[PDB]
Amino acid sequence: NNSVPGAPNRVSFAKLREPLEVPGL
Amino acid sequence: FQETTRVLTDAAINCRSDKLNGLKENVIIGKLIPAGTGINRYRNIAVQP
Amino acid sequence: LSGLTHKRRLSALGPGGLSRERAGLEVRDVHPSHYGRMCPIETPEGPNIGLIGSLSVYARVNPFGFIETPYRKVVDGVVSDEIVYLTADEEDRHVVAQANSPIDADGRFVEPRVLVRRKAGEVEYVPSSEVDYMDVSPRQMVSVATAMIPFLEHDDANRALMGANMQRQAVPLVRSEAPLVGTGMELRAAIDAGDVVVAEESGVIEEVSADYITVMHDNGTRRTYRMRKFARSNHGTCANQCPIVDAGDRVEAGQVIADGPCTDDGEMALGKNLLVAIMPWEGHNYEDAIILSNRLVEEDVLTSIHIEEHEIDARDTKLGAEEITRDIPNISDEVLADLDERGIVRIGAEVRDGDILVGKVTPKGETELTPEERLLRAIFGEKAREVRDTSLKVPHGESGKVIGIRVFSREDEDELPAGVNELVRVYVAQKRKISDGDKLAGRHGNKGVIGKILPVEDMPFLADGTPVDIILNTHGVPRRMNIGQILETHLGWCAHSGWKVDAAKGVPDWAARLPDELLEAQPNAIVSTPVFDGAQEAELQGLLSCTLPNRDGDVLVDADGKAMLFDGRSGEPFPYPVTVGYMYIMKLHHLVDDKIHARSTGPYSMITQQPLGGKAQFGGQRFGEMECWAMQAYGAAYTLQELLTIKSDDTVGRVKVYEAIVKGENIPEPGIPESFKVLLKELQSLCLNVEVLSSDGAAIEL
Amino acid sequence: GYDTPLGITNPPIDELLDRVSSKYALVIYAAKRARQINDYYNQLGEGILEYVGPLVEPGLQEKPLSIALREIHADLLEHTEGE
Amino acid sequence: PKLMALELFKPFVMKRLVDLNHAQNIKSAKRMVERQRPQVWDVLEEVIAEHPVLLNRAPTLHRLGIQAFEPMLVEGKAIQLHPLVCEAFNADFDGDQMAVHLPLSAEAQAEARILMLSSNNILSPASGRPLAMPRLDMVTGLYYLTTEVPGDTGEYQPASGDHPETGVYSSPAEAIMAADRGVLSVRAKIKVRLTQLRPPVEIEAELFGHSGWQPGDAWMAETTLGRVMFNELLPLGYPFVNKQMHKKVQAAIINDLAERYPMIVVAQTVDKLKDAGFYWATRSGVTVSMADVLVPPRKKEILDHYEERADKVEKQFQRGALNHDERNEALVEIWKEATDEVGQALREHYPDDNPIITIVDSGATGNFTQTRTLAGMKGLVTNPKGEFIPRPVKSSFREGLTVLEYFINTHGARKGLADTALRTADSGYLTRRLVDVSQDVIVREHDCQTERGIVVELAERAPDGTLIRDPYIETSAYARTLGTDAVDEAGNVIVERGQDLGDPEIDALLAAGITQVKVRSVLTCATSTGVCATCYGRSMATGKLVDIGEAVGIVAAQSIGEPGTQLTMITGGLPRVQELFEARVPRGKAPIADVTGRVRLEDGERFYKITIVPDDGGEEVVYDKISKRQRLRVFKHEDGSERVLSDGDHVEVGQQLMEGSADPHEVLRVQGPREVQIHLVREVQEVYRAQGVSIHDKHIEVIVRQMLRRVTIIDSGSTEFL
Amino acid sequence: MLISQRPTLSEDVLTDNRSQFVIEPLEPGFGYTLGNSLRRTLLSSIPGAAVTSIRIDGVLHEFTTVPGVKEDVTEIILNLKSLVVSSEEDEPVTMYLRKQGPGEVTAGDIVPPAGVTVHNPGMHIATLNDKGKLEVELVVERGRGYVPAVQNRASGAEIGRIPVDSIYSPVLKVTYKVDATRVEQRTDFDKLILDVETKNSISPRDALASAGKTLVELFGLARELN
Amino acid sequence: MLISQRPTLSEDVLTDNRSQFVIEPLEPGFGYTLGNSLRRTLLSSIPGAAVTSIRIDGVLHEFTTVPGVKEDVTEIILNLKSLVVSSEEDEPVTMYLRKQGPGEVTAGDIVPPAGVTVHNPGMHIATLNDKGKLEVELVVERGRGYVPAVQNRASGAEIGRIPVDSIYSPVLKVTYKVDATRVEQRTDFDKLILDVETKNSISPRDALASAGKTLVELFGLARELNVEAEGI
Ligand SMILES: [Mg+2]
Ligand SMILES: [Zn+2]
Repeated sequence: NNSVPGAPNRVSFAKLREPLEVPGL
Repeated sequence: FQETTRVLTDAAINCRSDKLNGLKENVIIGKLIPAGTGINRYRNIAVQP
Repeated sequence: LSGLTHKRRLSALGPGGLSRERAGLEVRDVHPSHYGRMCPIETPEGPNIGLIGSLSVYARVNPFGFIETPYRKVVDGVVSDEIVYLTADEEDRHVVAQANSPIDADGRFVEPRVLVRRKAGEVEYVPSSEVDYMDVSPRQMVSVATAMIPFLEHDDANRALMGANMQRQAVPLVRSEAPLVGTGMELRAAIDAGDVVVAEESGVIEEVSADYITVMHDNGTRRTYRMRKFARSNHGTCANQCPIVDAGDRVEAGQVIADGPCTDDGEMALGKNLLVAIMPWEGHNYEDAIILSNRLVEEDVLTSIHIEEHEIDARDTKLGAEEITRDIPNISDEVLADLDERGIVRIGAEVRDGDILVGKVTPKGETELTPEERLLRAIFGEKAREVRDTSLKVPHGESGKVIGIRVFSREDEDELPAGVNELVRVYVAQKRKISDGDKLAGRHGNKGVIGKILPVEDMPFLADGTPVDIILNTHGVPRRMNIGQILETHLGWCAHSGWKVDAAKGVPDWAARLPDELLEAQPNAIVSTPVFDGAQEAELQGLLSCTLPNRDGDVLVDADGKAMLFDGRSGEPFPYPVTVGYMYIMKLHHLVDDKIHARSTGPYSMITQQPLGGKAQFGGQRFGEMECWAMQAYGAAYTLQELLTIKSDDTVGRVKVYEAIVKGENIPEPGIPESFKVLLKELQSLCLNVEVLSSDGAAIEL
Repeated sequence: GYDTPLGITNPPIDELLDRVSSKYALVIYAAKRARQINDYYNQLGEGILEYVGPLVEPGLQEKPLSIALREIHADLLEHTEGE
Repeated sequence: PKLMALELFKPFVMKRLVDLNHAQNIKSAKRMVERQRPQVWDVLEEVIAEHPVLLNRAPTLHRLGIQAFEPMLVEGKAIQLHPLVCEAFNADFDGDQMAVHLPLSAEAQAEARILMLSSNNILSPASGRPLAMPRLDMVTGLYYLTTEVPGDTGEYQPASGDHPETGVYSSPAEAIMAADRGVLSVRAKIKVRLTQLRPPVEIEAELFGHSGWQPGDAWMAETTLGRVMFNELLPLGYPFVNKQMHKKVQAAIINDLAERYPMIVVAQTVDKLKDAGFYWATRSGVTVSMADVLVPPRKKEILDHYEERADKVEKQFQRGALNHDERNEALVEIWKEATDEVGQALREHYPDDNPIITIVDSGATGNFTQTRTLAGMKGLVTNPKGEFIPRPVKSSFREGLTVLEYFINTHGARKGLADTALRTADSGYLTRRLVDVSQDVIVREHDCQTERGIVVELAERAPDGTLIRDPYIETSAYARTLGTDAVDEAGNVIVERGQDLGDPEIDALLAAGITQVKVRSVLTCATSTGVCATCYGRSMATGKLVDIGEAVGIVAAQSIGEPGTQLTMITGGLPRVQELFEARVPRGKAPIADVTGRVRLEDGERFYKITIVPDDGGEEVVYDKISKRQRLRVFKHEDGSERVLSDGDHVEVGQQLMEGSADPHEVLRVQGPREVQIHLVREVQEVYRAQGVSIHDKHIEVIVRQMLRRVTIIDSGSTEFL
Repeated sequence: MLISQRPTLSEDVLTDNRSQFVIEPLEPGFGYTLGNSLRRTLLSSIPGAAVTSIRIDGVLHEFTTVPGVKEDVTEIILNLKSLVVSSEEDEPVTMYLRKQGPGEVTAGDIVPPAGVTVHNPGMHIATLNDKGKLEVELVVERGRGYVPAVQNRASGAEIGRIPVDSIYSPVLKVTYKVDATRVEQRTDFDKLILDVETKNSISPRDALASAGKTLVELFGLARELN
Repeated sequence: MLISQRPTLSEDVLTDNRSQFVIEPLEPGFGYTLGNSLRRTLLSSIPGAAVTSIRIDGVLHEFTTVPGVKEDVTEIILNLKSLVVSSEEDEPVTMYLRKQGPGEVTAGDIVPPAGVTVHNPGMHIATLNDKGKLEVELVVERGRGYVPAVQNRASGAEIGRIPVDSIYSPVLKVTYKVDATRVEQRTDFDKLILDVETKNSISPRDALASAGKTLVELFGLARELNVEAEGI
């Protein structure tokens, strides 16, 4: 679910889906 | 220690004089402190072969 | 990361706000209303603790200035996709659940009793219908810096605070490497920090060079990105931007094009992966010290580039106008060889400590020369050369090449401060390799200083001959209570070695919840454990027993994560297995080269006549009252007398003692400190008749 | 009964204190003799031999204080304590 | 570092450089040093042969904060510090810095080489307990080395029919050879024949008939090769020690050596022990991993049971019977009990080989509460207001705290980090004031020939047991001169008058059965200015009688102020010490029996009203005490704290009745200087011993002497004084 | 019961760069020490050749870029740090690299002088656009150990020179395992299996022979005492 | 190549049996490389002779004590295990020690066959009371290193055979240390300090020479694989 096009693929131990993406920091 | 101006006024009024026999005063003035090696018992030692 | 954190700071002090002294200690504590708005962990370690914080990841500020956080409302027990932002009051009138709460795929709460956070900070169970709002992510209460500490849920609050603060001191290394284990915040932090150039529009790259890159947009318009290289940052480090794309490659809009400092393919990378062995070793890693392999020094794993900056200006004076010239009064030609015709060092010339950096001559008035000076001037034929020497020189403890010179001239119509005609600044670049005294630190707030750098042949080595890159003592791990360090070590080894979870008979029980794509990993893979939701203990225990063998066909670590090492000196195996794994180590900016100071004799203050000076002659170290008490307790009366009279304040005593040392004679008797004569004059000025008297009472002169 | 001390811990401190009433007296006992030895060396070039140089033969460039301590430990000096 | 040494020793180096003719004049030598020509390093190494330098680690908190070391040139840019002196400097190698000075004149060099040398400061001034001893990683190595494990490889076995006994070695060399081959564990039961190690007193008196062991006399020993290797480090003639080296045992050994041997031997043996401990810590197999941190097996059942009980309490509250306060109290009690139960189960579960248990039990560092937190239950946690939260965290740092538990836990960490700075500042202020008061206390005389002396109980004799050593004899009467001869029941004198008390003399006094002994103390000295050396008594750091001219007031102030940092929390923390030394009115202000006699008390629910009828005669003194507090135990023959203040009883004068702290002024007024001095010393010592630190009484007797040194005058009469 | 047979060494070849040496019979408990002595001398005292300094046209220092290449001077220096070369000459020798036009420049584009060779012609050094070229002159010297780049800092050479850290070490990895034969009989010994991998500069046999000569020469001093 | 500063070895003498050997200076890291191998070689490679097993006709087994002797049978085993023997015969030669009447029996009282010798005739073995006797048969065999007796447990079949841990070594204790040395600005060269204590059979100097001989012979295997340029 990498928002940016060309992110490196690093699988995650994510058992929950985040309904909201992090806003502009 | 505290209340420098008040103590200065009191000392000036009383015209009090303090002996320089304490460690703090000797440190301030640059004299050897009256403890350890600074006491005249040990300071005035004559050594010859 | 340091800049991004600085921009998102919440300082409670300053003009219009409280002061350190006047502010009470009650405002420095955490409040149940900080959940989601202000990170309870990230905070300065010094006296400014509790007065400085940071926005949480998901916080948004209201027009009125009150901070808000997202909550997805649950209408009648079914969680809703749509979110709503609630300030503190609205939150304190409602029942807010926790993100971790088990939720059915249809939004139904499986547990009749859901943990709930309600008004006044109360936390207690409630029926699944009274609940009104639910969080969005478990990472909602942590800042950006604290959101990239893997296994933060296993570290204590103080250790986590220390690690988060130390993550912002890392120095960008020459070659950056992304962590094997790291949360999902790395990429977003790197992208939003703004130090990576990101393609504005989708296109195809025409030609890419080390300096620039041109991408032809689909609409026929070309755009060129200029990448600043070896540009000094605000704190002396270097900021490089290396393109990570190749010619003829289509780039999508918003894709990273080049990597700035601390970045490996568009994701934050503050350090390198090192093979860690956790055990005490000959006492060289005793009490937080660290042992390193010489392979790190020889391979430039932890090499860094620092750029100093010096500047001198020629200002007009009443006696004349200062000028920069290659000619200098009475200096040998060899010392002036490196300078060019304009009087400034040539680019690329190694400059050492105390060397001349730019030659300027200042006007001189009238000063009769001393007997021998004038006599020698007459004999040698060298005129007085009234103009003095004020050339800029490399301060004490500086070196490195001269990468660039920038000169501004009033003649060329450049804006300079009034009274200044010529201003030149020279940049000196130094390449630092890690050495004894430098600080390293993991992400879990476990600092350390390099106790020793052993040769590669002395380090303990695995059964296959691979030496360990660093050794950490085991006595500091359980006392400090940051077991997340060991968990990270285990997961890093599992990621580096790669694993293959057996599935011929079916997914094991411990692997039921693992993502379907996480049952296999190629060697040296990349994995992430989001904060407060990541790899559980059972997951690590299962993975440690499924790691792939080496190229030799043997498995090094056991099911417990320990391996049988060999002693690099004795050559015999250690009696018991030792924990090994790859850990992420950063290089803090507390380098030893900056800390070392030394003074024997230099400039002295004017009003107080005490030792003082710049970095050319480091100032003296303060000898406070507590040190004076320590000296008094020993009974050492002469040492204190010297420290307070003969090397601090005695104007004539200092000269006399320096004469005595440089000659054969003895050190004379100390005199009276200037700090006492000054006190007496200041006290007399107040019309207080102060006079020292002997036993007779006669006044004595001072 | 001990391995030979090396460095500024030789001669052993206990054997020195066996000859002086207290360490506060020993420090002066050694410092004054060190000053006397230093003055003798300074006046070695030319001057009246009023100050007698080191008693125990010194080593290769041994500090005057070390020589003073060694000759104190060898029972070659006498001191009288003030007040 | 050679750079710092060159920049700091420059004048000496330049003088020697011109002396050797490398440079023609001082100007050329200075230029040469500035350019750092290769000729300079030989001279620099030659000029610092025996020139001590002072190392200081701010904030210097006690006397041992400044030491004197012999410098040695080393590469790099970091000052190499000895592992053992970090305890004195309180320095952790995690980025800390310390300044280095340099004494120039001969007198300063002698002072830094005789007084301040680090080899002469093995014992702490405050308590006379070794401060430069194997501390953290050395302790683990020595504990592993000297441990005995049963059923190991090559252990001694008895004769079995045709097979002779195995495990008997003819010398330690043969045992080392067998261990190297691999047929003998270092820590196994062996029967070696020792020849260069003195046997223990028990064996020595038997095998040799107490004739005296000398090197070359062989005696059979039953021990482990590790213990034999350990004793080789101790000085020859020290009796064989055949016990596991827990930290306390090591401290006892070091203290005995310092008491019976010259300090040079102590430094040598301490260094050898450090080397051996570091060598054997690498091979102890202490590490950390998920396998080594074991979760308790039946934690879930205990947690479910106590959660059910807490739910019952919550339902009882929801009935409306109880309010908020009772509910919180009940929940906190239940969860404290649950935490203790889980801790006990965890302690039972772990074996003795785990690195965690080995580190904690060895005394190296840490306590079991941290182990319970990291593997058991972190338990209920503090609130910003300071009160426990009824909700405990049931997850350990191994399982992983949840979001709410972590957020609730952060409060205590923030509170502690905030309070550290305030505590250190308050400790500094207290030390400054203590130093200011006791500036003039210096030993001026050798003996005042005084007769007054405080009577200090040595060991109260139990009604059933013959004797019970007082728990704090180590701090009350351990380094005090004997004011009067301790005569036994008969005319024999156990200890002559004026002989300093010590371990053997105290043991002899206990054996003779004498319990009360009068000791000369600084608090009853007769010297006009300062305090004679006899009254002050044996020094702590030196270990011998304090020498004239020694400033004891500064040492006392530093000793009292040093443990202020770790003196964690009627507040009984540092504020208790500050108010006690400041002689302010205590917050509790418990009443005291003004006059001895029978007590006739009446219980007032709003305000307690206490009345006592004197036995000799007079009126009843009335106390109006608030009823919100709790009564303290009434002084009775049983002296059982559980006892309540019963009416109609008889109470000795000056004995407090209610819980709290008696006002020092009132006790002084009613009982006299002796009792107020005892009260102040005992109260401050109690607040210090509650945390765990120990400082000798004399360091407090000095401050109290300076404190109670005035005489208020009520009527001048024929005196000019107002 | 003296052992009649003295130790013998036999070489096995697992790969071109990797070999296994079997040494036995050895006295019990002695395999580890001998194997570790060989390992310690192999990783630190094998003479070799490495690049000492470089000189790129148009470049004055390493903190810059040359137009047309995709990476700065530091990146190309790091890439060259991996180059492996074997120089038979005992003096510094200079090699040339002249690549122009679009394409990639590899270690095979170098043209070493007589007595020098490059054993990894497939190494990647840099990438070139059609705009810019690259001409590099690099000096190869024979030594041992690890010499920091400062060696050429004080040489007083021109501004073009860029000192480079030198790593003269052909050995890559060394390992050993001991196969003890503990038996109730007095006939107990141990067998050593010493694996050694190299960088292709020298064969494992030559590295082992050099280490053995070093150790023999070092122990001649102990033998001399008699 | 070439060695900057040549290492040299200086013998020190602490006792007739003891010594302290300092090799200095050494290239950094060679301290351990030299010292550990040299120590193991000295302790395990130097050939010697020692008693392997003993016989006692007067006792049927080892649980009890031999009649007429104050010392326990295990004490006699311990005393006899420490006897220093020099043997020049490969095969295990037997020896007999016979005594009668009150007195003390010393190692010098054992008649040795051809070849073998006893280097400490003044050693004490046991004591005898009135009308006491003891005849013991102790075999002496050459070897090297230390060999336990449990491995020697299985040896044919006899009545009162008592295997004893034999020390086939003339050197019985070796220790080493390394200290920094300053031959130049490097200030990192090693200084091996080898401490060796031996029996009366071989002097420390001869023991070190034999260890060096064996170690050079062993490394000749590697050196003769090929001839290559190397430091001297
Ligand atoms: Mg620290
Ligand atoms: Zn007195």
